[PDB]
Amino acid sequence: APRVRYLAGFCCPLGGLAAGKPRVLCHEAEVFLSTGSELVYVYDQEGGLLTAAFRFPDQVWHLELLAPRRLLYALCARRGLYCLSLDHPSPVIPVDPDACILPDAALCAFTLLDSVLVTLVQGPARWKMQLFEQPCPGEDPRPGGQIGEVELSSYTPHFLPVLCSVSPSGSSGGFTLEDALFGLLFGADATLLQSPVVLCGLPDGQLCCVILKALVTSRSAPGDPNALVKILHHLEEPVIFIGALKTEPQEDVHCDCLVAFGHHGRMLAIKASWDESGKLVPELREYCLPGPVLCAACGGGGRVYHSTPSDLCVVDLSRQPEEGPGGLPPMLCPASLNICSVVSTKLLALSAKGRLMTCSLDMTTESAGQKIKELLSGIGNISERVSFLKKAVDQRNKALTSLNEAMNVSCALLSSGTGPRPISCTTSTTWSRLQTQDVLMATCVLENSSSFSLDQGWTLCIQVLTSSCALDLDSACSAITYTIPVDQLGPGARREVTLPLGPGENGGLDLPVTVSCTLFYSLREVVEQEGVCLPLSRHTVDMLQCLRF
Amino acid sequence: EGVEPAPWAQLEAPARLLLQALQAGPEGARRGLGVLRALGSRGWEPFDWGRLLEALCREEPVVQGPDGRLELKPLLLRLPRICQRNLMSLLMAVRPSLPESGLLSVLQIAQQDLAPDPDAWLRALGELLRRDLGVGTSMEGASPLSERCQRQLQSLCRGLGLGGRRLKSP
Amino acid sequence: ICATEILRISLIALTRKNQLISFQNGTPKNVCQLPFGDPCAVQLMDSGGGNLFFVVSFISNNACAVWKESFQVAAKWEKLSLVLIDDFIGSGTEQVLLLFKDSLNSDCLTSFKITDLGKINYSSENRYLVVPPLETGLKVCFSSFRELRQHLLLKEKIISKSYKALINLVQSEQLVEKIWYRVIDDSLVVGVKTTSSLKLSLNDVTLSLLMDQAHDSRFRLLKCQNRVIKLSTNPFKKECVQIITAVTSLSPLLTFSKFC
Amino acid sequence: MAVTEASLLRQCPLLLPQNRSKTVYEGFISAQGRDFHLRIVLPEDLQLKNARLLCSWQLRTILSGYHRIVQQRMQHSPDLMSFMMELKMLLEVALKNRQELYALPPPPQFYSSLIEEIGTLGWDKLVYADTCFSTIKLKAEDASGREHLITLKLKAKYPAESPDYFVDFPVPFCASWTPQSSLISIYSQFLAAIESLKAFWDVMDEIDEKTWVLEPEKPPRSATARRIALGNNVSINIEVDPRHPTMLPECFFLGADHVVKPLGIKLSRNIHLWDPENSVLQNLKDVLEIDFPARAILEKSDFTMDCGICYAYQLDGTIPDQVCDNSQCGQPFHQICLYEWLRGLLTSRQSFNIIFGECPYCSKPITLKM
Amino acid sequence: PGLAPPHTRAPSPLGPTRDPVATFLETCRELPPSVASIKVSAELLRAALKDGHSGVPLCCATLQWLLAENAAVDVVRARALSSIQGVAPDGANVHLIV
Ligand SMILES: [Zn+2]
Ligand SMILES: [Zn+2]
Repeated sequence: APRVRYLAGFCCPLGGLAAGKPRVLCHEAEVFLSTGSELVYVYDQEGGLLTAAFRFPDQVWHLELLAPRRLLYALCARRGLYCLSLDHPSPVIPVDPDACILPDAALCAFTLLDSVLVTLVQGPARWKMQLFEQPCPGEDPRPGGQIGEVELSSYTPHFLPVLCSVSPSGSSGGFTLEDALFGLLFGADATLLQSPVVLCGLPDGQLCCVILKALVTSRSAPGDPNALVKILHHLEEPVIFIGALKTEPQEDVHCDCLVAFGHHGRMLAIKASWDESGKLVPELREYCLPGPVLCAACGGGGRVYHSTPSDLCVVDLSRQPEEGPGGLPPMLCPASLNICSVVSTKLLALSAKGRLMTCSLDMTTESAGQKIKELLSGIGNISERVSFLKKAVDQRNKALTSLNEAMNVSCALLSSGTGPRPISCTTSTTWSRLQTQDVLMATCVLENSSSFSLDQGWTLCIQVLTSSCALDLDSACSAITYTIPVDQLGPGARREVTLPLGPGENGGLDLPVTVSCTLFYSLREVVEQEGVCLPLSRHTVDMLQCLRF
Repeated sequence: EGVEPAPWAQLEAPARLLLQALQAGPEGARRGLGVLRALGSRGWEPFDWGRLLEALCREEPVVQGPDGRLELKPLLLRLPRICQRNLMSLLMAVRPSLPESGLLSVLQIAQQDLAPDPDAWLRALGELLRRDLGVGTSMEGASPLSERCQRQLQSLCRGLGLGGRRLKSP
Repeated sequence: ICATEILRISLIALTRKNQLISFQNGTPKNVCQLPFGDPCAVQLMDSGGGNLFFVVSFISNNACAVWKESFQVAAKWEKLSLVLIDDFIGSGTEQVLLLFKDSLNSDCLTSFKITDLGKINYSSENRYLVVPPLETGLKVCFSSFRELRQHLLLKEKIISKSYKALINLVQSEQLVEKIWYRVIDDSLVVGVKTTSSLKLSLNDVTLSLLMDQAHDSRFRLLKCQNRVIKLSTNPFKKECVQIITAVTSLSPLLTFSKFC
Repeated sequence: MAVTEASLLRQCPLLLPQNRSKTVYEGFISAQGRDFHLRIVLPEDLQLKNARLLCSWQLRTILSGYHRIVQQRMQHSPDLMSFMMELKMLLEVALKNRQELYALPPPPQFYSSLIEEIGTLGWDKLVYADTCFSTIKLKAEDASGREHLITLKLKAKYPAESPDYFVDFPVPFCASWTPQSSLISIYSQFLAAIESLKAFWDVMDEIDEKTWVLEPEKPPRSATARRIALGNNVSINIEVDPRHPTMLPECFFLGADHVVKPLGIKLSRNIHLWDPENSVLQNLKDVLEIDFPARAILEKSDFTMDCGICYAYQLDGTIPDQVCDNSQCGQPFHQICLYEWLRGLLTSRQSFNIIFGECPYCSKPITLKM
Repeated sequence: PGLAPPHTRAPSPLGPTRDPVATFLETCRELPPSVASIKVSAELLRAALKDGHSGVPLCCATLQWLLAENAAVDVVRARALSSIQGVAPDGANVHLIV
């Protein structure tokens, strides 16, 4: 009946858990969990009590598991890579450094295949993939000696990289693809050697493939990167998820699709076509979903459960090939990051608050009356929000209309027409009288001829620049400037401003004096530094306009 | 390339059958009646005139006249002219069992107010349906006939000795 | 408190005047007002995609819920033995549970009401044909809400795009270091310090001030007198310092306690 | 205005030019209270023969079935302004046609008030309501004890405008709707029409009881004709006027030319004896001076064995021979009629002497060999 | 402004909606037309307005005399208008009939 159960709770900061690091795993009925802290927890899923907890040092950054060997590999952050027997001869248990294997103390990511281990280790500018044995016989859990290294020369540097293993049919915690897609993406060498491949998605957004058989190296035989590491696709943005899906579903599933995911929501899907010229071609689709994606997973039949800061959503690729647009219904669960999906549909997640939970997707007399009442209350509750948002939309429309009028005025004002029609500003000198001395004033008349209304957001800027030619001694007033707001000017209307130009000190006026008007539009006022000016006229006052007969 | 689908493609199957039948010349209206009895006989005894008379006013685009001119035509003016005339004849036949709200939307199209190259037969069957509802007395010289015909008939009746009956009431 | 970045805290508050205020790094955005008095506490509720509420509880045994995205009382309740916020149902979106007074029975968990303020509402003559219509209506209403939010986001995006379009429509090396302002007595002095690129031998420069019309409801022409200031730096190459300054009156501008 | 400098503002306000040279417009276009995303790039010059025009997938799915028209209009249209006018017009048409998928009522007036009004009626009446709550259907009873339905179709604004009322009975139903009126008002009008038309119903029910009615089967309530059977291989069809049912009907005879003639004669001679105070049967029996059979054959009443195109037997020697390979149709045809029909349809395909197509009545595969 | 000589587009003054110190105080802390008239004898006003300069015997010469000090009296002398709608120093409107 209850589609979501809560199993336990963990320590959240303010906001909630950060993403990338938290991880949920499921074996059969145990669930292994990290929240990006020094701890890793094990919950028996029948009654969601913690069997056991494992204190690592320094921030567990990734986990993986071997069911047959009954081991659990983990990656401490600045220390290396631990292994723990789940038998393991208070429920808290500190990890002894005997369990560390390859303490590389710089490894940022890792994965696992049958008898082989693959790491990925940070350095200076060039990051480097390695490849280790992993002892087939049940022995002291050892790494072994490195089969191979490479240097991902393409990468020159919060977001860890991700690795995914991809095996073909015939030859493991990864994905088994189909022969068509495998041969399309990786080629004939991989197809003939039946070689697993390793996909590393990096924070640059590049998604690189490495064939393993090719990655055998030594001090006498160094790995050539440009030969050995190759680059499928360059997402512009960091990588969250790589996966594969059995679209056309019509444990070992032979996938047909290759999925990747950006932080910002660039999904990418690749499929086999064999279309239109008698040749195998790939169908790419770089979709663009909403949200900063936080986590993702893959469920039965072309479904991809992902999460946002808003909600846990879902996408379907199952059906030219696959799909034109991606439309993505929410499932009405909160922002779970760290999602896992087991098939029987019953997925597990860690809420960004901090909860562990198990999302399980799939008349009466007078209670029907109560039902009608509840439904009406619901619709009445939502409508009062829909109203508010409609009004918000009206205001954003009003903003857009005002801005459109602005751009039209601007284009007319910047244009050449042989007559300054749209908005003009004349100046004209007039001698007046203040107490005893005659003053010289300038009337600046602004006129709108055109239809365009200068609604709120525009302002006149007049500036009267005295005599020019910068001197030995910087003067006491190099310029005076006036600004006035223009409000509801409209078409045919006219505003008028008088300014003094004339001697306040010493009885001395120096000519020519140039009075220059401009208009400034502000983007903010209707709702890098942001505004625009536009250059109306420029009058020079000389002696002949200042004589009086 | 130049294949055109039938404009009744997207309609209810029985309406499709009716409009397929009326296409068939002057025996189109009798065939329309046979069709309606052959749906009284079948599982859906009523026929949804109220749905067909919406579809008859629904508009779609066409490009006619010059090479380029977009115009919006309703169905009634877009389906074949003998289907039109045998329709309006069949609406005369089953007028009493029709909704007036739909009919008037139809007759407004048939009137072809402000059009060049009208259909005189459509306009005349419009007038004859209005007169039968009783909302198109119209206080006009709005008759089925042409002014030409009505004048050439005045011209002849003028050459005949008027009768002692009193039918016009001054 | 709500969130923290690097030090910058975003923060709800509430006060003696029956208010509820926001702050984003000391920036009192989006004030509200509360019906009842003597507030005790706020909790927060999520309710789904974006539908953040603030559930506020009072000393007088009553509470309110204000809907973020519009700091507005979406609901009020009375007599409220208790208020709790959690998922009591199993949906994976928070609800609020409201307990009504023990006058009814000598028991606590009777006389309850559970309300997401949306689709979820629980509490303690055929008519069945009507139901699926109403359920479809609820789902259509919810979908329209979820669609309007996205449409509104898109409008804001387009307005931003077109602001930048204006800016590039009219039109790299920093012509100006930085700005500073002082007040002397009843003058504002604003000054800006130039760089090598701006040559006052070749270029008349001015410095205008523009009032935000949001504050300036009226046609006050604002006037400014401009000086240039060259000072030589330890002449006793050798650095000069040209700066450019503007002086205006204050008292015309502190009518609204403030101006920008 | 005339020039595309203010006319463009006034008729597409939410199209903002990004570039200075007005070549890239972007924003929203309005249609029936709905804004659609749109970006319309021109070349360096003012020519639409080649231009880009991208849309949101909402707008593409809504312009499904007109892509060719829009592409043609891009090449044929002189100016951008007129293209936008045409695009708004086209959007309004597309939406008004697909009004099913695109709508949202104002709940505070609508959903509550309709339930209030149905409670004012009484919940024993209502029988059906659609999941969009657009269609509802109500029931009423005659004093004679007959059920009669009334369908209403409601708009986004039910109380503002009139709701479309669909009712079976044959005379045109007139409902004085006010904005103040409601479902009880129209229901009272419906009962008024019922009690008025009582008499017509009585007549047709008496016929359907006491006669082998032949070719309407399970007749509706709109039907005024009733082809009654009498004797053998002769029938009489009878059309009745609702306002004056008991008055004499337009009546005539089908069957054998040697059997029918005396019946027409006897009708002509006795037609003055009709009296509208008795029943139709009680007048017909003493007019035609005979009695009726009550279902002489109730199973093999009649199967119309005619062309199902021309509705005739004996078209030019030919017989109804070509039939449907279907249990539910079994409709005969003629070679000529069915050939002329199938040669039209798009589904049909012709081999050497064979045409495969859809049966007109049931749309199942039917084969014609000339 | 309406009857003025130039008939040129001048903006309307609309005096301040508030005193600025009053605005300060409000912000920091958060109808029929009135009429008056007089009457006077026509004989008095005639004998006082003698030297009848021009215009209608009464109401127009009366208004000229009421505005004899105003600068825009020549305009009313020409147009011979017995009524006007002036503004004020404080932006308010005032209409004066005789
Ligand atoms: Zn035939
Ligand atoms: Zn058939």
